[PDB]
Amino acid sequence: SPLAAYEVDDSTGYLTSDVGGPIQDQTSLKAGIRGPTLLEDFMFRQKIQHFDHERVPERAVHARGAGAHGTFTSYADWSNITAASFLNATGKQTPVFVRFSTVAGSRGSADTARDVHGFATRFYTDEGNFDIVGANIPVFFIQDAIQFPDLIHSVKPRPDNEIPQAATAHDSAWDFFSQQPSTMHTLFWAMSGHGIPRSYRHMDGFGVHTFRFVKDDGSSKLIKWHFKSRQGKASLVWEEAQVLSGKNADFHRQDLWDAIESGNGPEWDVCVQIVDESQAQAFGFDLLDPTKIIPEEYAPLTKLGLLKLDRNPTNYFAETEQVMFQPGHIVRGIDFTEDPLLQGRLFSYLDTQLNRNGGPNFEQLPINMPRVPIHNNNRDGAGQMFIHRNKYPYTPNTLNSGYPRQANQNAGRGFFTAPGRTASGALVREVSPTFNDHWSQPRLFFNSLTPVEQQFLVNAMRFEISLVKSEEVKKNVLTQLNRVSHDVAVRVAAAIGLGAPDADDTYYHNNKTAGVSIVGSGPLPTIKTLRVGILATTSESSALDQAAQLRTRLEKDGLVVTVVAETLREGVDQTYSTADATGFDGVVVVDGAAALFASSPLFPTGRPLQIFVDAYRWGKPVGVCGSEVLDAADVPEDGDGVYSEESVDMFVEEFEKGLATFRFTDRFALD
Amino acid sequence: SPLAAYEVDDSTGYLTSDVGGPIQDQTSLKAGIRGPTLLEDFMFRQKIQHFDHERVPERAVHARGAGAHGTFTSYADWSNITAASFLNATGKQTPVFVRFSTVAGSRGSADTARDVHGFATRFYTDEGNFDIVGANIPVFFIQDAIQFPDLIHSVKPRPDNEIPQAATAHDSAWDFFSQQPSTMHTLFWAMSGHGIPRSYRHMDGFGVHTFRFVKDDGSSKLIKWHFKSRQGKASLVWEEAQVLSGKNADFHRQDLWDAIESGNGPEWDVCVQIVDESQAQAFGFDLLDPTKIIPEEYAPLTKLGLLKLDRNPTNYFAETEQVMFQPGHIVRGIDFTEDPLLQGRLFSYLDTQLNRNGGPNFEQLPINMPRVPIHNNNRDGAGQMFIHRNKYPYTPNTLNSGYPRQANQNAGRGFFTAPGRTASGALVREVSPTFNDHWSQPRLFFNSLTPVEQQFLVNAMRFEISLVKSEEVKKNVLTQLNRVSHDVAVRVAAAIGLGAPDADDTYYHNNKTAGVSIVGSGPLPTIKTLRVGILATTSESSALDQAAQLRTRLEKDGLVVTVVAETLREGVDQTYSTADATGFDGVVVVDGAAALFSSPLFPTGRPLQIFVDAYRWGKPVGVCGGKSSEVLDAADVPEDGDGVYSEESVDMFVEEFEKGLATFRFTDRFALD
Amino acid sequence: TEQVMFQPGHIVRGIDFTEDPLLQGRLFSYLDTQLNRNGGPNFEQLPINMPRVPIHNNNRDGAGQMFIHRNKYPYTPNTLNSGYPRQANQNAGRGFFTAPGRTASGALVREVSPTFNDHWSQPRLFFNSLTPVEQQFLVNAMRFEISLVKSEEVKKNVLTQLNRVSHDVAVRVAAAIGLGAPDADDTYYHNNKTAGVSIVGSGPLPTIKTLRVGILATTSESSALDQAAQLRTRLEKDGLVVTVVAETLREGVDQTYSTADATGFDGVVVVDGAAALFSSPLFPTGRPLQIFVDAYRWGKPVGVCGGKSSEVLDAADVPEDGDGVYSEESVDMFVEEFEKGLATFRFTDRFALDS
Ligand code: HDD
Ligand code: HDD
Ligand SMILES: [Ca+2]
Ligand SMILES: [Ca+2]
Ligand SMILES: [Ca+2]
Repeated sequence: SPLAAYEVDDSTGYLTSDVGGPIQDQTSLKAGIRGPTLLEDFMFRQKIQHFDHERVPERAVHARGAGAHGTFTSYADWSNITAASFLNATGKQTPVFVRFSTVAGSRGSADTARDVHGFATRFYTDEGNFDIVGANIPVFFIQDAIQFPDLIHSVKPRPDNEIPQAATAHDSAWDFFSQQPSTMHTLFWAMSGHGIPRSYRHMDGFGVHTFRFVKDDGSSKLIKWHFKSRQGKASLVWEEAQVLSGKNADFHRQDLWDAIESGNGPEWDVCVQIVDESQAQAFGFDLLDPTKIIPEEYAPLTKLGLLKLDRNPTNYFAETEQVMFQPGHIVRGIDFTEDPLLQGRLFSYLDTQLNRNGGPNFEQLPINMPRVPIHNNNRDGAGQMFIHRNKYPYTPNTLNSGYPRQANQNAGRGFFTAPGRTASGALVREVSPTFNDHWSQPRLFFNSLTPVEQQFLVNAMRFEISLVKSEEVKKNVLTQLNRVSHDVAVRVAAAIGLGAPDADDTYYHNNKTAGVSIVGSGPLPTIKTLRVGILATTSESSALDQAAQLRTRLEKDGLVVTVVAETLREGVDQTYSTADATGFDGVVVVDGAAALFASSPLFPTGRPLQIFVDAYRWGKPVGVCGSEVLDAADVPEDGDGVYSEESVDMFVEEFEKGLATFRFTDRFALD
Repeated sequence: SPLAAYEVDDSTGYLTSDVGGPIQDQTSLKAGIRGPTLLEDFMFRQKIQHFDHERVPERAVHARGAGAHGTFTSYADWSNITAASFLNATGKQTPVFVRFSTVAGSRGSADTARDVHGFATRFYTDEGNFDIVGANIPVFFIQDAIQFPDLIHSVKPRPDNEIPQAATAHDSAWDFFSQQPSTMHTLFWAMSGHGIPRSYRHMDGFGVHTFRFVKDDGSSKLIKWHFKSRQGKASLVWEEAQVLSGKNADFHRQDLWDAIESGNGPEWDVCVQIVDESQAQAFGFDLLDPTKIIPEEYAPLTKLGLLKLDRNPTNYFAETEQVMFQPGHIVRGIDFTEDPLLQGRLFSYLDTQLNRNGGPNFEQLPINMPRVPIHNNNRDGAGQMFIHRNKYPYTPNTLNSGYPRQANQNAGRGFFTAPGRTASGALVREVSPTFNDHWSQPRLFFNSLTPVEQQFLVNAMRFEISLVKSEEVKKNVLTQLNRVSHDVAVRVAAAIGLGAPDADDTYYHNNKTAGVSIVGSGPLPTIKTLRVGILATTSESSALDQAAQLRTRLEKDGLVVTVVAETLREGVDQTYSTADATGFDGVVVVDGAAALFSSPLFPTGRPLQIFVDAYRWGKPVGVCGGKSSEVLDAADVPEDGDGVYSEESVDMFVEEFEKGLATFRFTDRFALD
Repeated sequence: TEQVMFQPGHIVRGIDFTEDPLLQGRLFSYLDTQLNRNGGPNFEQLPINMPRVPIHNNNRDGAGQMFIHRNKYPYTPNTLNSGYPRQANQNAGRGFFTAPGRTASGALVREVSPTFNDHWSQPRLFFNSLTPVEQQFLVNAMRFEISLVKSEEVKKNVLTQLNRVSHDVAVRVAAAIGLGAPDADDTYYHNNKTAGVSIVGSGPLPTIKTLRVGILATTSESSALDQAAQLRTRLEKDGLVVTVVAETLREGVDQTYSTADATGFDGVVVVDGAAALFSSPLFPTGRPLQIFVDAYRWGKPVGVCGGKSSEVLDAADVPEDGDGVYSEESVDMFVEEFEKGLATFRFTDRFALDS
C-alpha cells in the first residue's frame, strides 16, 4: 500500500524536471550551432547529476539477489504456542516480500556460482514488520558474530588483485576453513548439491538460529524456522552450473520471474521445530550453537502456514535493491536467544543500512515502511519525508498529554523480552566448551547423502582444493577433512597427489538423518515450469510438424517448451546459435532433424549434437521422437532417462516421468 | 613503489583498534559463558561497523575493471606542437596508472562479456595530473553528452527485474540503437572482434574526441590520441568468450596481473593524428563529431612516447576501486574542443566522485594525489586530511601577501584556453547538420574487415537480434542496418525470419581503411605470455616425460605452460576436472596419453573435449611424440589442416607450433554465408 | 524550513537568464550544494521541495529513491514506451525555452568586461540619498568596524577605497581611528540622489499593528495595575502587542522586570502610580529605570501616563517637551499621541552629528 501510493506513471505526457517544469533532454544548450556547452543549461545538469548519482553501495554480503512480493497465510490460531499476531487465526493473511541471494559475489556476478544462499522474508504484520533473514542451508560457518568479517574476507576475492569473483576456490578460503574447524558443517552443505540449487523455488529456507516463541502469559519455548518448498528439491551438476554462469548469469532471477509471471508462483510450508527451554542441551549439542541442526528424528516439524510468492516488483532498484532487512525487526510473541552469532547480527543490520541509504531514514522507503501507523519521537535526519505535528517529542511530557504511551508486556501489545531469561557469571570473552564438537554433524550429514551425492561432494572438494596454490594449506585442509571422515580425505587427497593422514576416529559414526539429501528426496512433486528444448530443423517440414505436435502436448502439462532450429520463423523460438543444453531440463530431438547431427554459418560447428550430448552427460532426460541419432551421440537407447518412441503420446507420458526424476545419476562414475 | 608513503605493514605485531589500543577480535564479551553479548563490547562494534561500511557505490559505467601502475617515457621534446611538460624532453619519464574495464556490467560481471571497453590513463606529470579517459574503440555511440543516460539505460538490465547482466542482447538496447542512428559506427565495432578482445594488452587505446595541442605561443592544432599496442591485436570467438565468462569471470584481470608479475608488462606507443584548425571540416565530416574517425590515409600517426605497465597494485580497493579519473584533469599544452559529447563529460566526472567518495575531498586519496605541491584556497569539507597554515584563504588579499599567485598564459605556467578559440551565433539546443551522416563510416569499417571477420560480425548481430522479443524493434533494426549495407541486412534477416527491406544506397561505397581489421593485422609480434596446455596422463611414466621435455622447450620462449593430468603430482599443474580449452591459446596432447582420447576424477569425455573445443575455436593444436592418428581421428581433426601439428621431435614440434601461436587463430575452420 | 532547497535553476517558461557572470555561476552551485545537504540526489522528493504538478522524466535510482517507476524503458528515443515522455519546447508541451534572440560572439575569454569598472559612483549615489542622521549611522557603523581591524596597512587601504566614494566619509571615518584620510580624489564624486533607498526618509510606518508596547507598572499599588489594564485595553484595540511588566507575575502582568528589556518593545510607557521604582531581590538594580532610559536613548517613543510625570522624567533625564516624549493624564489622549510616535518609530533628534 505504501507501494501503490508512490507508483509513478509515465505512459503519457511531456518531459518535466523533478520540479514539474516541462523541458527537453536530447540536445545541450550551446553558444552557436558548433559552440561550447553553457553552464546555464540546467536541463543538462539535472539529468546528468541524477545519472552520476544513480548507484548506491552494494550489500556487504548477498549483493547478488532477486525478490518477489507475496502472501503468508496462517493455518491456525497459534496462541497456544505464541503471542504473534500474524499467526493468531486460521486464514489470517499477511503480505510478504522475499529476497533470495548468493553470499560472496558482487552485484553483477552469476546466479549459479557455488555458494550458500540467502532467503530473507519480511512479514508486513498488523503489529509491525517482522523479518526472518534466513538461508538455504540450516547451519552457519562460524559460532560468533565477531568472526563474520574474517570469514567474508577469506571467501571474497584476494584483496591485492580482487580475484576470484564469487568463489571459495582459492587459498585464503581454504586456509580459513582449515584453521577454523567450526566451518566444516556448512562447508559440507555448500560442497554438496545444495551449493548449486536448480532455482530459488527448489530450495528450503532456514532461520538457522534457535529463537523463542513467547505466549502472552510470558512462557516460552525454543524454535527453529524451516520453510519447506512445495516445488521439491533439485540441484544442478557442477560442470553445468559453470557453463550456466557464462551463458546466463541471470538464471535464478529469470526462473523466479517467469514462474511468477505464468501463474506458477513458488510456495513453502512455513514450519517450526518446537522444544522446551529445558531441552537446550538435551540433544547432545548446544541449541545456542548455530553450526548444529536438531535432527528431525528428535523434533518433528509443525506446519504454521503457507508462504506464496505471486507478484514481481515494478522497479527492481526501488524494491529489491532498497529492501533493508533486520533480525531486529521482531514482533511481540518472538524473542532472541543467547546464540552469539545472532546476538551480533542484531547490531550489524541496523548499522549497515546507513551505508546503503546514506542517511538514517531508510525505514521511510516505501519497500521498508510498515502497514500500521508509526508513533514515536524520532526526528529530523537527512531525507526526512514526514512532517511531525507533535512539537513535544520527549517522554515524560505533559505538553503532548503523555503521548505516545509506553508499550510493554502489560500495556499496548508491546514487545517484551521472554521474562524467564537470565544471565549469570563472569563477563567473559570465552567460547563455551559446549560448542567444541565441530566434526560429528558434518559426518552425520555426509553419511546421509546417497553414494552418488557423496561422489559429487568429493568431486566439488577435489575441484576446489586442486586450485589452492599452497601445499601447506592443502595439507591443513586434509587434516580437518580427515577428522570428519577418513574416506573423504583419502578420496580428496588422491586428486591432489598428497597422502591423507591416518584415520582419527574420535568423531566418526555411522548415523544418518532424514531430509538432508537432494537425490533421496524422490522425484519432483510437480514438473510445471520445467523447460524442454526440442531440437528441430527448417530443412524438413516433417521436423517442424513433429516439433509443433510435441509442443502442444508438453505445454498442456505446464512445461516451458522451446523449439530450436537454424533460423527463426513461426513455431521456432530460438536458434542453435543461442541455444545451450543449460537452457533446458530435458532435450528432445525430432527425428526429421537427423541430418544436423553428423557444419553451418548460422551456428558453431557441432552445436546441435553438443546440446544433446551435454544434456545427456549432465543427467537430464533425453529423447528422440521417431533411432539412428542415438548413435551419433553415443547415447545408449536402453539407458534410464533415454526415451525412443515412434509414438507422440507415449514419448510424452514417459519423458514427463523423466522430468519428475529430474536427474539420472547412473551416468556418473564413482570411486 | 610510487605510493610507498601510505603503505601499512601487518607482517608483525599485535592487533589494535584504529586508535592504537591492543585488543582481541575473536570472541564477543558476554554476560556469562552462554550469555547475551554486551553493548559495552567496543572491540566487536568497531570491527563490525567497519565491515558494515566497506562498500562504496560502483562506478555508474565501467564498474568492472582492473588497473596497474607504470611509466610513460617521451620519445622527444614535443615543444614544437605542445607546451605539455610531460612531453618536453627526450626520455622524460612520468609515473602513470591505467584502468581497463567493460562499460555496462556491474562489479562481479564477467570480463569477457561482449562490450566496448574503457582505457583510462593517468599521467602524474610535474605540472599536475593529466588524464586521458579513453576507449578500446575510436568512436562513441552518441553525439551529445545529454544522451548518455538514455544510451546507458537502454543497454543496462531492464529495470523491472534487472535482466540481462552485461549484455546488449535485449529489446531495449536494440530499440535505442534502431531509433538513434548515430549508434551504428560504435555498434559495428562492438559486434566485431573488438567487442571481445583476447586481453587488455591486445587492444588499442583511443581518446575518441578531437582535443587540441597548444604551444607556449598560443597557436594550436587538432589531435586524436591513439595508443598502439605493442603486443598486437587479438580477439576471442564468441562461443569461447561465453564459456570463459563462466569458467573464469576474472580472465582479463588475471591475464594483466600475471603478465606484469612474470616481467612481461604490456606496452603501447602513445600516438596522435595531428591536423590544422582549418581542417575541422576538410575530411568529409566534422572533427567535433565523436562518431567518426580520421582515416589514417589522411593523417598519419606521430609516435610521442612509450607507455609501459609494470607494477600491480598492493590493495585493489585503495588503488583500482578508488582511482577517480576526469577529463577535467588537464595540463597546460592541452585543450578541449567544442565536441558536445566531450563538453558535457567535463561536468559529470567531477560530480560523480561525490557519489563514490561520499565527500568533496576525493583528490586527497593517495591514488588521486598529484606528485607536486598544492597551493589553493579550497577548505574543509568531510574527510579533510590537510591542515592548512594560511589563515587568509581568499584572493585578493594582502594579509597573506597576495599568495597564492594567479597562474595564466604569461605567469606561473598556468593552464590557458587556446587563445584562437571563438564562439558565434544564437544560443541553441540544435544539432549541427554536419553531424548528420550516421552510416557511411560504419560501412567504411565493414568493408575493411576480411571476409571471415565480416562473418563474425554478422553472426554477433544474428545472435543478439534473434533474442529481441519485439518484431517491430527487429524490423526497425533491419531498417538501420540496411542503410549501412544491404548485404548485412539480408544475412541478419535470414537468421531471424524476416525479409530485409529494399536496398537503400544513399550511403553505400567500396572504400576501405588501414588498421581497423584484427584478423588482417598479420601474426602477433610476440608470443610471450601465450598459454599452452599440455594434455597428458599419470598412467604412463612416458607421457609425463614428454610433457616435461615439452614444458622445458616451450618455457624457454616465455610461453606459459600448464601440464594437465587426471590428478596433480610433481610437474602436473592442473587436473582435467578444472581444465578447459578457454585456459589456453594452444593445446598439445603428448602421444603417451592417446588412451584418454570415463573416470570419477573428471566429467566424461573431458580430455577429448578440451582438444575438440580448442580446434573448433581456431587454436593451434597438435600431438607430440610421433603417433598422432589415434588422437586426431577421435577428434575429427585432419592431420594436414593448417594449425594442426604432428612431429616426433620436441624441437621440430615447437618451432612449427610457435608459428601457429603467432597466427593465433585459424580462420579456415569457420563456415561463410 | 531547514530542508527547503532553493535554486535559481528552478525556472519556468516565460522567464530566462541573462549573461550576468554572478548569476551564471550560481546556476551551478545550488544544484550541486543540495547533494551536501541532503546526502543523496533525491532531495526534490522531500515534501517541501516537491512540485504540485505530475513529474514525467527518466531520472532513476539514487539513495533515498521514494518513487516506484512503472515505465521500464526510461530512455529517449524509444518505441517500447511509445516515445513517452514527449519532448517539450517552444512549440510543444509548454516547454521551457531559452530566449531565441540571445546570441554570443567573440573569443572564449577569462576577462572582465570594462563596462563593469566603475565601482564608486553608485555607492556615492546611495550615500547622497540618505538623510543626515542616516549618514551619521552609516559613518558610525564603519567607525565601529574599522576601529577593530588590527592591521594599520588594512585600515589605510580601506580609507583609500572610501575616499574614492566620498572624501567626507573618508575624513569622518579616519577621525575615529587616528589616521589622516588621503587627499580628495573626485573622479567619481557627484551629487545625484535617488528615491526609495532611504529608510528614515520613507515617511512614518503605514501601519502600527504588531508593534510592541512595554507598560512598566508595579504590584505595590493596585491603582498602577488599574492604570496598566486601562492602557492595555485601548492599545490592544489598535492591534499593538502589549506587555505589562511588574516586580512579579500575577493576573494582568505579562513579564517580570527581571526578564524585561528595552529591546523587547517599540515604545515604553510608565504608569504614574509606579513612580517609586524609578532596589530589590527580584530584579537587577536600576532595571525599571534602565528600561526607560534605554528606550529613550535608542529613539523610541517614551511616556508617563496619569499626569504626574516629572519624578520619572527627572530620574531618566528625559525632557518633558522632547519630540517623542509623552505625558498626559487622560489614557485616551495619551494613546492617540503615543500611536503617532510609534508610526514615526524613531526620534532621530536624540543622536549627535559630526559638525
Ligand atoms: C555481524 C555480521 C553478520 C553475521 C554474523 C551475519 N550477517 Fe547476514 N548480513 C550482514 C551481516 C551479518 C550485513 C552486513 O548487515 C548484511 C549486508 C546487507 C544487509 O542488509 O545486512 C547481511 C545481509 C544478509 C542477507 C541479505 C538480505 C537481503 O537479501 O537483503 C541474508 C539472507 C543474510 N544476511 C543472512 C544471514 C544468516 C542466515 C546468518 C547466520 C546465521 C547471517 N546472515 C550472519
Ligand atoms: C555525460 C556523462 C558521460 C559521457 C557522455 C561519457 N562518460 Fe565516461 N564516465 C562517466 C560519464 C560520461 C561517469 C558517470 O562520470 C563515469 C563513471 C565513474 C567516473 O569516474 O565517471 C565515467 C566513467 C568512464 C571510464 C572509467 C574510468 C575508470 O576506469 O575509472 C572510462 C574509460 C570512460 N568513462 C570513457 C568514456 C569515453 C571514451 C566516452 C565517449 C567518448 C565517455 N566516457 C562518455
Ligand atoms: Ca587467495
Ligand atoms: Ca529489455
Ligand atoms: Ca553521505
